[PDB]
Amino acid sequence: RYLDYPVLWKILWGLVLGAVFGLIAGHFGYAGAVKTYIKPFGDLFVRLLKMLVMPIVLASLVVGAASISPARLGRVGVKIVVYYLATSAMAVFFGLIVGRLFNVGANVNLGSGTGKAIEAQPPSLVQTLLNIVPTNPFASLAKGEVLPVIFFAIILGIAITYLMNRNEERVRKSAETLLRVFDGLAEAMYLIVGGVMQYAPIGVFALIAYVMAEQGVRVVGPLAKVVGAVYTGLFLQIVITYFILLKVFGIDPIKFIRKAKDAMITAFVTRSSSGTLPVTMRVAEEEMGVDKGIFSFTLPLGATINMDGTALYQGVTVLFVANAIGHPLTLGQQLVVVLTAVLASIGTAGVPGAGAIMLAMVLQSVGLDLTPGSPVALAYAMILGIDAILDMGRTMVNVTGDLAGTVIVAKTEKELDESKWIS
Amino acid sequence: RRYLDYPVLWKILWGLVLGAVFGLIAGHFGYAGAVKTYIKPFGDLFVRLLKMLVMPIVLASLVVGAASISPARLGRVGVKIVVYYLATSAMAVFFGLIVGRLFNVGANVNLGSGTGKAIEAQPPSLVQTLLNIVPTNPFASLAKGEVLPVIFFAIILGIAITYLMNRNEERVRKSAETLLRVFDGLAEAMYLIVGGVMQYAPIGVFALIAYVMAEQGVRVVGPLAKVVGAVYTGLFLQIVITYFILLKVFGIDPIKFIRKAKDAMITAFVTRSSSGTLPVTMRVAEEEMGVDKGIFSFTLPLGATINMDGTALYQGVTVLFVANAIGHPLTLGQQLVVVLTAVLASIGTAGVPGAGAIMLAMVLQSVGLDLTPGSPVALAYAMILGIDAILDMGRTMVNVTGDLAGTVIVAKTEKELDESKWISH
Amino acid sequence: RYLDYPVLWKILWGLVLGAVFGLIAGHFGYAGAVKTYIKPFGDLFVRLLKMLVMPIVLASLVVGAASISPARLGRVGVKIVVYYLATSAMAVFFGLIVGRLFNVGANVNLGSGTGKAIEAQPPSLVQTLLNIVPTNPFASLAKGEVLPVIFFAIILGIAITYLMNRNEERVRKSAETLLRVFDGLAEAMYLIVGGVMQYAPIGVFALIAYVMAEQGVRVVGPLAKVVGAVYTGLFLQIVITYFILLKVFGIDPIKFIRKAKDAMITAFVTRSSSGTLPVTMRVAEEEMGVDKGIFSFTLPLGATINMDGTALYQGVTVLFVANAIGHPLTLGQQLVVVLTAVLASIGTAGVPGAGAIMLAMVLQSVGLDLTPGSPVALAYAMILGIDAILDMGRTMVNVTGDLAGTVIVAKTEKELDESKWIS
Ligand SMILES: N[C@H](C(=O)O)[C@H](OCc1ccccc1[N+](=O)[O-])C(=O)O
Ligand SMILES: N[C@H](C(=O)O)[C@H](OCc1ccccc1[N+](=O)[O-])C(=O)O
Ligand SMILES: N[C@H](C(=O)O)[C@H](OCc1ccccc1[N+](=O)[O-])C(=O)O
Repeated sequence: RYLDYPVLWKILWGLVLGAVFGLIAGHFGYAGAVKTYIKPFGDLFVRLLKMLVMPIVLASLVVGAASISPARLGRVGVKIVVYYLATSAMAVFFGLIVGRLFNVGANVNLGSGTGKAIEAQPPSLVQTLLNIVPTNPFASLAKGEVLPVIFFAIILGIAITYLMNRNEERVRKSAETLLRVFDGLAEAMYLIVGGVMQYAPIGVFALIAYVMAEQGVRVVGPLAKVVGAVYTGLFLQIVITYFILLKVFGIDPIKFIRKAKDAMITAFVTRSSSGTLPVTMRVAEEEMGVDKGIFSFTLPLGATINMDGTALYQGVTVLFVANAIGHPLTLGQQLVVVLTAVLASIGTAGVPGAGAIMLAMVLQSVGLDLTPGSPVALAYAMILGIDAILDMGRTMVNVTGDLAGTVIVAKTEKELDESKWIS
Repeated sequence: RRYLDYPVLWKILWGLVLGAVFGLIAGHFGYAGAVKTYIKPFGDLFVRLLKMLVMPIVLASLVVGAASISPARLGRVGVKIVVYYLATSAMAVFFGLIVGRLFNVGANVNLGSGTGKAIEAQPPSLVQTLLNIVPTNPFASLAKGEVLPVIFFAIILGIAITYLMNRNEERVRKSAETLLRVFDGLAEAMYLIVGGVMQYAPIGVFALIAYVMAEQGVRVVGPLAKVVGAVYTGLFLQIVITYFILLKVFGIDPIKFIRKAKDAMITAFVTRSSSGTLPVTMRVAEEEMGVDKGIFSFTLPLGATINMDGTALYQGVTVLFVANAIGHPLTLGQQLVVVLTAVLASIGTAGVPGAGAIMLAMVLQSVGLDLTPGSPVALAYAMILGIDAILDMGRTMVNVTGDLAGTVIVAKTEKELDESKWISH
Repeated sequence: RYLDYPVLWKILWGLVLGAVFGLIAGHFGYAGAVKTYIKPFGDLFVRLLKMLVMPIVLASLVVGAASISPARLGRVGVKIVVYYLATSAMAVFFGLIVGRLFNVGANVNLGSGTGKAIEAQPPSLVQTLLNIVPTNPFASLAKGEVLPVIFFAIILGIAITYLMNRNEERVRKSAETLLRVFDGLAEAMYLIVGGVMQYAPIGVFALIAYVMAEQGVRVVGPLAKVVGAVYTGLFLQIVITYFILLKVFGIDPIKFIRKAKDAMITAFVTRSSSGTLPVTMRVAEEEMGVDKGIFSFTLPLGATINMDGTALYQGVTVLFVANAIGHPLTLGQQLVVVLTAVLASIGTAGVPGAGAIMLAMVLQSVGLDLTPGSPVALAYAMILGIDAILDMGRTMVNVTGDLAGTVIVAKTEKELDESKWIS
């Protein structure tokens, strides 16, 4: 008797009601009950999404790479990579701007020196690039490594397309049967995503309630100033960067938002970019009208290697730590911050738990060495106090940038269905 | 070579009885090492051949069955089979307590204990176990052999395929039908391989029962022998009283059910593995009981996972044994708490690895028998574990039998039972 | 632009140029640079090959077992097993012969007694044989265990063949759909192998360059005698054993060599038999002309349990250590060496980390006990100093013996396409 409501209003009601409920319940100390009784529902939602993340990626990408030309796929890849890099750089730049504007960490008033530390910690870039190529596709599937799955699925789709054009008949029949199996699997995955979207309001409610109950009291003082700065920066990235990029390519951005809102809310409430990937892919297919050969490749790669929100988060937090210990970053230092942030988003591709690694590398690039007990470690733990509050918004902005790049590359290659954008 | 020329049913029965007598004779004379070195490998090969098929057959059969059935009908089937499982488990602990008090298990152990109720062993939170039913990676759940997430994913996939095959578009319907045909072929090949392995099954049953009797045959004396007798009488009671009455009230002739299930029964008994017998149990369900895939392809793996009436009866006997051993006999209310906590542990230990010791520890803790090292209750528990395999054979047999009985009952209720298989002449 | 050249001439140029380049660069001490800048390309090539091993083996073997009779498959298995054992015995024989000819270890002049014994237990044959039978096919696929995959694929193919001959019609359609899926997967895998063969020159160059740069300086004194002995023994095994076996069965050996050249070079540069397995399978089908039901089963089993090169290597190294410590092996001890070497190649079938277990087993079989600090341990580390130079040839000869056995069994079963052998 609950499914009778519109799903969009249901997800919005879930979000707002969970926010207010978690805030009031954490302000009254019953947050444990929220962790005991309310959070399991959001946990169930996130588990249902993670269940679908891998098969949908495999099947959708093999089908899309099959139903497209290799030169087209390479052109799409170069376009989407240039887009991702430009958006990440603009995100770090906006983050530094809003950090210097809010003067984040100015009132922390901590004392620190130049006590250095050596680190050979950055993961080898060559080894990660090699690790893009799996040594066992079944293992990469079981271990949930998305980039090896992308590589294997693209190669398999290209092979299937080359196989269906043979003078022999057995070869064409077998290749077409395989492609039909993969297509049925992908369609079933999208249907199951649509089905799970009915439980999404309860999951959003529970997740936002737990997050607000736990870390709602901690957003005071300089941490509150940082929260305001990061949210202003994310809003700035969205509006300025994404809307300008969309209108330049002649697409209505407000409709883009009305379509992406589902993936936006899901990414925001789950704080997992790759975990929302099924919802983002469904939004690409059955609302925006993007061709499979575009998004089935750009969206997983975007969720993996394109994080504008985290880029802006690092850009603001480095200035916060700098002003906290009393060593504000110079202009050249901020330029180095932007450069090392993009280089860390690229060099930590698929490396597990890279957010702390990326932030440590960004701090190292300017000299802020994360030695235990040091004041910089104190400021970093201060930030990790509100890390989840920031993670919601940064994940939302990451998935939004991914979707914007996908639709832009589709509009360029004329693979975008305009019927869904004219009402 | 010319060994398949005999009926495979008589062959597995002969294997069982000859291996039982052979293991008893070889273990009573101390030659158990030779049996462990030369004879057991064949039973190991049999159990490995059976384990090989468990995952693909379950996945494919359940995807096909959930596809070829209605979602509301499947949910009704789930509710029916779950209430059946719980009622049978409760009756099983009740029978176990009855036969334990009748045999007076543990009376002559004569151990000393006080009221020193020490607390240990934080139980894993139930909510996380319930959530773990939903997989986070189907490929990973397949590789790890986790049965319940595979069940969930397969049900969802079958429902999706059925709803996909009824679309106004035509290409999508063809693709969905191709996928369903792939799963159907995989399942049929798996059942054919189960039938093939059933020809080697006599050697496996012989070797397994021989090894078990050789190892733990000398240890079934005194109070441990009384426990063996009590638990086997209780398992026989559960079979006869509970299962036959449940079948006859629902209008099924129980002797036919037993004569058909005997293959899976013998396999479960000799292998002591429920999920390892699951392929044989499903083939018996299809080609003997006449159950539709949409019923058993869902109820039989879930039953092998979360329905163990034999283990409930085993706990009902062993808790009374330990209580009488340490000299603190269980009251009637304590025995009711035993039954309730045993059913609740069969529910709360769904798919958690190594959950049998967890369940027994929980039932012992629920009455105060706390397993502190060196304590008398731990001593009595190790005394029981001395004959663990001897008891495991029968309890596994009864688990698989209860699973099959529930599946057949729920199938007959949903009209998915083929009555042609039940008419003589 | 660069693919416009014949790929065979390209891989040969890569091999020889990389050999000379690594030799020149290691004689000047800059070999570290080769490990930093050159080796990643060979690593990429080897990972691209590792990616394909599981899908190609699974699909090819299920298809071949389907498209063949079970009795024929068993006869082929018996033939190929007898071939493998005979070739391994001949390999240890040639190793002992060339070792006695080169007098390996004579000038080491080490001192040893009859002291303390070590016992690397041989894996019990029963447990390994049982582990051939998987308990979970998905797990064996993810873990890359080849023999359980072989067993499961053979059983599945036989089941599909028995299913296609049933009175029911839906069952035949489903079985044919499944077999078509597997066939398409196998054909796509072979197409991808052909594609990777275009990058193969760079990988071959990089691998041989790294191996020569690292272990090029190490070929001095008795180690040079060991290198010469093992290479002469492998050359003899090829010419004497394999050519005679091929000509006896009415096959032209020079044609076999000219066809196997691709898998030979790949195995040589990658030193991995199972990693070269896709190239060997493609060469077997589309050059040698063997039916799927033959090679799709014999070639993986050969890569797993047939290693003539390693057998000859052990035959040489045992004599080397014996002459090093000053206790030359008697004739009966050398016979025990060959017997235990064949029995260890059989008893370490699919057991992880073999060859070290096998060599320890042979040394225990003659009494040379590998206790740490002992002179035998010193000589063994002396040998392991140049392990890769020998490993190249050992892997090449292993895959060559596998291919020769496959072609011989095909000629016997008349499953060999003679058109591919007509000039
Ligand atoms: N989890 C957030 C997100 O949804 O992007 C965000 O990125 C984490 C991150 C970074 C690099 C590679 C992969 C991931 N990852 O997906 O955990 C963060 O924690 O700040
Ligand atoms: N071993 C018997 C069987 O399952 O066949 C039976 O159950 C043990 C049990 C319990 C829970 C999860 C898994 C298992 N398991 O498979 O060992 C028993 O010993 O009473
Ligand atoms: N690597 C060589 C080869 O390609 O055969 C050769 O065998 C190693 C070996 C042995 C047993 C199982 C697997 C492997 N393996 O593939 O590393 C060697 O190192 O001497």
